[PDB]
Amino acid sequence: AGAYVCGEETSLLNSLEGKRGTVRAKPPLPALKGLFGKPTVVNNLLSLAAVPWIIAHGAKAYESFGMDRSRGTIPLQIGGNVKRGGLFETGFGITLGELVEDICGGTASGRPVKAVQVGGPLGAYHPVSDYHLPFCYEQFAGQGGLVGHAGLVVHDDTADMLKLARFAMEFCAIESCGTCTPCRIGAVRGVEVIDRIAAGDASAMPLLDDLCQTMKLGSLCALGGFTPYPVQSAIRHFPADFP
Amino acid sequence: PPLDWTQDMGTPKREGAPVHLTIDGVEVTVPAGTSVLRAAAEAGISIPKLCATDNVEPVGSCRLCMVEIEGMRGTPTSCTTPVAPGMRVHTQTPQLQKLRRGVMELYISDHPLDCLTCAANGDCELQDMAGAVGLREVRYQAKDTHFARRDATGPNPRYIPKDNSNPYFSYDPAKCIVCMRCVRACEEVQGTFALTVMGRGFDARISPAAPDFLSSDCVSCGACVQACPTATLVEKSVERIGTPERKVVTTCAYCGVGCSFEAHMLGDQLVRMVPWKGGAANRGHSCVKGRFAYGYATHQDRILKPMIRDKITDPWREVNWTEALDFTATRLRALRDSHGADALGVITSSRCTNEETYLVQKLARAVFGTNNTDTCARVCHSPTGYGLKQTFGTSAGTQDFDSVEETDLALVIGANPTDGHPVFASRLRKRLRAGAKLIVVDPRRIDLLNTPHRGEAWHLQLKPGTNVAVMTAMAHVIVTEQIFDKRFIGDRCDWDEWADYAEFVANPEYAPEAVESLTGVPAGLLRQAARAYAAAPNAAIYYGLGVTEHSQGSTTVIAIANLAMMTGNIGRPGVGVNPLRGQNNVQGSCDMGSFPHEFPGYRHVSDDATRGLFERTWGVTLSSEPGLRIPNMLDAAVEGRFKALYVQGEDILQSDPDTRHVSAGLAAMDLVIVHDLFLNETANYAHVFLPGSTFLEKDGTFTNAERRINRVRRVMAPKAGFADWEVTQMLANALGAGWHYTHPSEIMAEIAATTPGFAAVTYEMLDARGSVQWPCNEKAPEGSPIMHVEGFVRGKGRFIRTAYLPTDEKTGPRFPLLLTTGRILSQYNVGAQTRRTENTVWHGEDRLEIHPTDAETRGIRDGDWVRLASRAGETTLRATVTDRVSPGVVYTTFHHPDTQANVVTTDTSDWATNCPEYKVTAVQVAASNGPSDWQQDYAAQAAAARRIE
Amino acid sequence: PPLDWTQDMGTPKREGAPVHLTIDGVEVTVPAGTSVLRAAAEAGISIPKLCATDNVEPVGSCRLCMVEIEGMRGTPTSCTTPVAPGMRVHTQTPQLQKLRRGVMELYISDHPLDCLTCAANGDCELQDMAGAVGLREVRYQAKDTHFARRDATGPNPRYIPKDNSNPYFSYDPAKCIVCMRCVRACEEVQGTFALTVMGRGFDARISPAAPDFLSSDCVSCGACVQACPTATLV
Amino acid sequence: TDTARLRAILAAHRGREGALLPILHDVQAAFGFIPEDAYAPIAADLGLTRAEVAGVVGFYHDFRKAPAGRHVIKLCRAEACQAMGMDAVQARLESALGLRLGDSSEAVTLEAVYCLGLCACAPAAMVDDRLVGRLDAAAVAGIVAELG
Ligand SMILES: Nc1nc2c(c(=O)[nH]1)N[C@H]1C(S)=C(S)[C@@H](COP(=O)(O)OP(=O)(O)OC[C@H]3O[C@@H](n4cnc5c(=O)[nH]c(N)nc54)[C@H](O)[C@@H]3O)O[C@H]1N2
Ligand SMILES: Nc1nc2c(c(=O)[nH]1)N[C@H]1C(S)=C(S)[C@@H](COP(=O)(O)OP(=O)(O)OC[C@H]3O[C@@H](n4cnc5c(=O)[nH]c(N)nc54)[C@H](O)[C@@H]3O)O[C@H]1N2
Ligand SMILES: NC(=O)C1=CN([C@@H]2O[C@H](COP(=O)(O)OP(=O)(O)OC[C@H]3O[C@@H](n4cnc5c(N)ncnc54)[C@H](O)[C@@H]3O)[C@@H](O)[C@H]2O)C=CC1
Ligand SMILES: Cc1cc2nc3c(=O)[nH]c(=O)nc-3n(C[C@H](O)[C@H](O)[C@H](O)COP(=O)(O)O)c2cc1C
Ligand code: SF4
Ligand code: SF4
Ligand code: SF4
Ligand code: SF4
Ligand code: SF4
Ligand code: SF4
Ligand code: SF4
Ligand code: SF4
Ligand code: FES
Ligand code: FES
Ligand code: FES
Ligand SMILES: [Mo+6]
Ligand SMILES: [S]
Repeated sequence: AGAYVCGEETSLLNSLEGKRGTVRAKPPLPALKGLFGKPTVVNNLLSLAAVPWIIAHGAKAYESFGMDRSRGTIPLQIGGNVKRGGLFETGFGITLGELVEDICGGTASGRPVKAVQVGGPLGAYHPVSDYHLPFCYEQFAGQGGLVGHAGLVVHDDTADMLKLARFAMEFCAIESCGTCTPCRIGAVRGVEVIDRIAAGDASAMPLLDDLCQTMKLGSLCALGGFTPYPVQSAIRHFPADFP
Repeated sequence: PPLDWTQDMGTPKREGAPVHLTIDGVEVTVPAGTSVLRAAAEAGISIPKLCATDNVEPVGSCRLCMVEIEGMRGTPTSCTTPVAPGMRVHTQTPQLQKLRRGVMELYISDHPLDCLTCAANGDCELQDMAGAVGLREVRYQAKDTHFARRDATGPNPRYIPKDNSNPYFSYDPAKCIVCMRCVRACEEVQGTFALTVMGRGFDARISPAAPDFLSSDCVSCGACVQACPTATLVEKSVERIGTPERKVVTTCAYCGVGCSFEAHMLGDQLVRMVPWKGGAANRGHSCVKGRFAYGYATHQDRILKPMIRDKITDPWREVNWTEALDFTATRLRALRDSHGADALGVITSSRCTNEETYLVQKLARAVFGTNNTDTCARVCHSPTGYGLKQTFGTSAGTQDFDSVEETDLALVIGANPTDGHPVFASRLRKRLRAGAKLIVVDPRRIDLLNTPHRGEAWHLQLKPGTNVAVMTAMAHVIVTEQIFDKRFIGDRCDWDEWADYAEFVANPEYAPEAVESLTGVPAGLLRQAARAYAAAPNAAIYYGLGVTEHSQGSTTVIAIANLAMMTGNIGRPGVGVNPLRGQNNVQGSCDMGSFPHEFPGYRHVSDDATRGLFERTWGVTLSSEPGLRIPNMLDAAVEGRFKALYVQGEDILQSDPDTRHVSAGLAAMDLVIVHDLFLNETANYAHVFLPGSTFLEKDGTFTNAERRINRVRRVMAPKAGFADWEVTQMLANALGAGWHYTHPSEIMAEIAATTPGFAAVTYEMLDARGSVQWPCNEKAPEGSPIMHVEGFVRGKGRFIRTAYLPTDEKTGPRFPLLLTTGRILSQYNVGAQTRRTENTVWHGEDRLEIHPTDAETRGIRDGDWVRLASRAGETTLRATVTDRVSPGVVYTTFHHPDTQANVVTTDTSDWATNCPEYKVTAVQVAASNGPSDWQQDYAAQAAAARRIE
Repeated sequence: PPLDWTQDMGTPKREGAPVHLTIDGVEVTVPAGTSVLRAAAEAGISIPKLCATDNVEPVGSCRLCMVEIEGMRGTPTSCTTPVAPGMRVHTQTPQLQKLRRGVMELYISDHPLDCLTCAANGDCELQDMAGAVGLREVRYQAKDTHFARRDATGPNPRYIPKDNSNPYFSYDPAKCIVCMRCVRACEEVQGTFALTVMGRGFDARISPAAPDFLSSDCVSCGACVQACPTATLV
Repeated sequence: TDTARLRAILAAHRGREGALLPILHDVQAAFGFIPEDAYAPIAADLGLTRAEVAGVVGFYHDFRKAPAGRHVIKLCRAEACQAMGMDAVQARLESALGLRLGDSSEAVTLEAVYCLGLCACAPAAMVDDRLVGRLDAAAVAGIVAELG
């Protein structure tokens, strides 16, 4: 019914139950007590699309593709300002350098790329300098970022990182169960803080950092725990746009 | 004593294996599921919490109970983090400090700085957790707020104005943090989902789906209030008056549940009353009446000085104590010498303590020299004390209210716990929502049936009166089939009698297929219900006035106990045969005599061994013959040979049947004293008047339905100068007895000395233990939470052959419809205590729940005036069309005197205890304008009699 | 054990003959010079007080411990009113409520609403006597204040900046009510008159005759601090 | 007649597990919004309380509290569609109709959806149940042409 947060397992199965998509705390897992108090196996589509292929063609074959930890093929979705968008299914270990400059050409506008946002809006803004960064959960999680559904958009030089960093919190604000404080308020406050920064205040950036930190450490779900990554990334990678 | 009582731990208590852990370097051992927060509480190390309360289950909203745990990543919550063995947790690091400060920063960025002129100053769980964590600066130049009336460019859309529609509490959302304790409480604790969270995110505001609380499904009970930390939801008496300082534990003067309270006091002015988290009866919950309605004690209409008339037509005369008592005792002795001691009598009040009760029955036996005493229980749950006595051995309950937590099925005959006993219905719904099942046998759809998240439910919507037939048929089903427990019968009951009972019941005449005609209930449904009851492991019966107040009440109760013994649902937590006692200290009253055939201890009066004990203890000669009962009193006084009466705390006019008759019998009485607070309907025929005292001014005890003895304390001071036991001894000494009591502790001592069960009772025990079940001798010193746990009292249960006798109040042409009288949540029985409050909102006029199809042909519409042309009288009343009741059934309420409802009610009564037939009366509802011929005269009398000089 | 230990009574203990009286309808027996406030404390009936402490002798500055006494005219103070035999005193009437509310109104009309981010939250004897009496509204649209940095037309002359010269406590006069417990303590208890009251009236501000506390004759000992209710000295 | 439809809808979702969402979907599809006149019967059938229903209705965005215009225009405001020039499109469209973002009317209703799966065909929209992509400042003319 139009609620991002319902992507979380708890909220999802809360929404199935006829209730409102408020995230549950996790003393019990859905596997133990999920839908209607019963044990339930919750999964992504891609994880259930590989099951038949796995069991049929043999697990060992599926175990062949991929890196040491990440095994099997992954689809890379490529959208936004990009010449050849769409989908690219392949084994891990490929760099976004190749995927964005070689495979998918460049940009629709012909301009260069200033940013590439892996993951959704819960994901960082990797610049060109990170073209030496192959795709895998581990290296991307360690290199200040994320790869979830392998999302991949693109922005050219005609983009304003401020606007995007703002849209991030604006999202976390408009999309929010409203259960825990650091996404209710933190977001709609960060959206004011960023405006203040746009003005030029200097009592904002550290404020912003502290906010981001408490949102990371305190928030209940990811939507208010990963939201800071876009911001901090746009700020530390693209300082020439944040006065 | 426990910590749960004084301290608000974080999360509820869990049962399980012991588990050792180290909270902040301190060893703790607690059950498994138990949280970190509760453990840390138990260990003395306090953690910052706003959204976590014991009443409810925890939710990670505030995020302020974050802690660092070895073996975990990040800063998880303690509210949600269950302990595990060998777990080592840290409670206060620099990191956590920073985060908590940040969170409070965010909170307060959207909060007004109206502390220091807010109601909840000194009692806000936000303020004290904002000083705890160490907040010193807020850096967010906020623009989007909820409290600000005026934003930039104009008004704030987010601003929601206050809501003072409710007369007892107020909702100011400007100060709402969205902890949602309010919701959680109305949905987990009470059980009526009246509150929700409208919106997604910052726009999330608490709200009842209505313009105002009043219009909503919210009744009251200030659970929502008791839990709100931040003065958003606040009691008005705290807005007007200041925030309190001290607390004093008492009990409610209502409902017989014994909901214990702690009265908050600022000097001597009662600011509010809030539950205690004690008493097995209420674990921190309440209703509207107890929580809020305590303003009758401060009404202008209360009477504070004695008054004497010397003739009912003549006006009153405000008078001191001495000459009043002189007059009284003079007339009394005169009458005692003229017509005999048997020409006197009393009427005890359940509303009063058990001490005063004991004193009154003494006054009636020791002094007057008779056995003519009585109480309200003749009309509420007398048949009970006969049936359960003939079967088990006790005229009392079987279990606590904590037992229901363990049941797997609830069979409810003749009760409406949502209105009668709210706090019990809550605990019932808590169990219903947790899977348990329900059978309801009323003819009137009760709100217990329409509880939310209900499990399975069967409803036997029968015809009133036919309550034994149904039980007999249940038993027929169980015996025809073979579902009963044979082990139980052989062990705890007799077999010779079981055979006879089975052979009796097994008859096909008592089968569901035949009774369906006269009963109105279907057959299959009944069979199903019976199978379900008989099948369940632990089932429990909770019955009330639908069984008792009939021409066959004792019979029905007996049938019920038979079922309970047959199936095996006795002598265990989770099962039993629980009658829902009504008034406070009905049980105490009946236990301390207050019956004309017994002494304190349900010991008959003809027992010489007991009469001797008491003659010795009181130093006076007593009578061996049993006294009269109220109906007997009135018939006598009509006929003569009854001239005196000392009515303590009861309205014999509005709260008794055949009002005409009772009036005519009360008039033909040379003296009828009154000992109430206000000028009741009874005082319209009185010669004397004595002020009483409220439960706030008293000191003593109250013995509730689960036999618990709650203690009552003194917070105020008697406005009339003397409580009721004081007055009683005044009167007695004035007559010539010569008692000397300075404190009711002495009286309780006397009682412990005389009657068994109370031998171990002492005020210090009540103070320490918190409460006691009255069977507390050297055996069972702690108390007896459950009766019949090891074999029955008489030794062996008894099976009795019940049959359905067609009632005499059958219906005909001129009296085609039936009638039923009942209750409401807001108002108490006659509302002397309650009409003098702000509860005339939910119910300010009595109304008639008629059926549509039974109205169309009459021409009735909602809001129209009708007349109840019955046999024993006539009355006018406002109507209300509803499919709640079945066709050919009508429901009224007697809470208001402006309407005279018991005048309709007939003299017919039970065979054993003579409890009247309230729940059945052949009537004729028709349309009318002129109010009545009786009501007019009544008002005339009341006006010409309630005038003072 | 004694009550003096856990509870801050109003006035010091006096020696003398026993004296019986009735505080709010409760019998009390106490030495002669003993006040009404201390007696009422001993009896459990609490009376609203801000400027009265046991460490020192009482002074009628707050005027919030007013009570109605039979045989007296008006609403005299309990801090200053010594008991006498057969005295019957009333502690909470409508009149007194009104007056106390008014006094707190006046106080708070010159106080910042920095509760909830002040140091002495949960431990301010002003906050808890403002909730006790039942304050719910302030009607004075104040212009002359001490806390306001920025008045109209410019800076506030009355505003005195904080003084953190001392490494152990701090003086923020913005929150000063002039109860003068600080003074009374440094002069009665300790005995080094380092503190005084500079000014006459609204302009009266606590001060040591020096730019800062450190430069003063104030050594330390936080008597001044132990007695300040309102986080001014903290 | 509304009661009949509602009853039909409720009968159609009888015995289901957690059937509040579907029922509401259908109720909306029928009328165009969830009228407060229909918070109660739902609860009565499902054994809920008016409050729970209203809360559910309030939480989710796809349940209209008030009806829309004859036409409806959802316009992505997400990352990708933003990248390939959604702002300009938005501007042109809201100048054409004269209706800003979120502001409705009896004629039309412009609102945001925050994705449609058309992340490559970046500038995307949903006009009256018809998806559109590659919305440059020209196709908007055709968008408005079929839409008065
Ligand atoms: N707020 C509030 N609380 C109260 C009270 C109050 O007035 N207001 N009253 C107090 C007292 S003194 C009382 S007695 C207690 C107990 O009071 P309850 O035990 O709750 O008795 P009632 O509510 O009158 O009705 C019980 C149910 O049985 C129905 N009934 C009628 N005829 C029959 C019949 O033939 N067979 C069956 N199976 N059912 C029938 C009645 O219509 C009703 O639905 O509550 C106490 N608590
Ligand atoms: N039509 C119909 N009639 C019924 C019933 C019904 O359901 N329908 N129910 C029957 C049953 S269940 C019962 S319990 C009766 C109850 O009906 P009542 O006997 O009327 O009991 P209460 O309403 O408590 O009022 C009794 C009086 O005592 C006074 N009182 C209260 N507290 C004190 C105190 O502390 N000290 C003193 N000295 N006085 C006090 C109250 O102010 C009040 O005037 O009604 C019976 N009559
Ligand atoms: N403070 C913050 O910033 C927080 C962020 N997050 C992050 O969000 C990301 C993904 O979100 P979620 O899917 O909500 O959590 P998750 O990734 O921890 O769980 C993964 C899936 O497996 C299941 N699962 C987890 N532990 C299991 C066990 N022991 N046995 C069986 N099944 C188990 C869960 O039900 C879930 O469906 C995670 O990386 C998590 O770290 C989540 C919580 C708070
Ligand atoms: C805000 C948010 C949105 C999410 N959206 C999705 C989603 O669209 N699809 C998905 O499979 N998991 C989503 N998740 C992750 C779920 O919590 C869960 O991990 C996933 O549904 C399980 O599938 P897997 O076992 O294949 O990972 C989301 C989590 C969060 C916090
Ligand atoms: S971070 Fe936001 S969306 Fe996630 S649980 Fe907290 S309030 Fe809900
Ligand atoms: S609710 Fe508590 S924190 Fe908020 S203004 Fe009132 S007292 Fe202060
Ligand atoms: S007072 Fe009781 S019924 Fe009313 S909203 Fe609060 S918890 Fe619910
Ligand atoms: S009304 Fe009170 S209890 Fe309910 S969310 Fe607001 S602050 Fe919490
Ligand atoms: S439930 Fe009964 S005992 Fe408890 S507060 Fe209400 S009326 Fe009093
Ligand atoms: S001194 Fe006391 S009243 Fe003044 S701001 Fe601080 S806590 Fe509040
Ligand atoms: S701390 Fe300094 S100013 Fe305060 S009482 Fe002690 S010596 Fe005096
Ligand atoms: S500094 Fe403190 S003790 Fe001294 S007058 Fe001011 S508030 Fe009172
Ligand atoms: S503190 Fe445990 S979540 Fe609120
Ligand atoms: S209260 Fe006694 S004068 Fe301050
Ligand atoms: S981002 Fe608008 S199409 Fe997915
Ligand atoms: Mo009763
Ligand atoms: S009763």
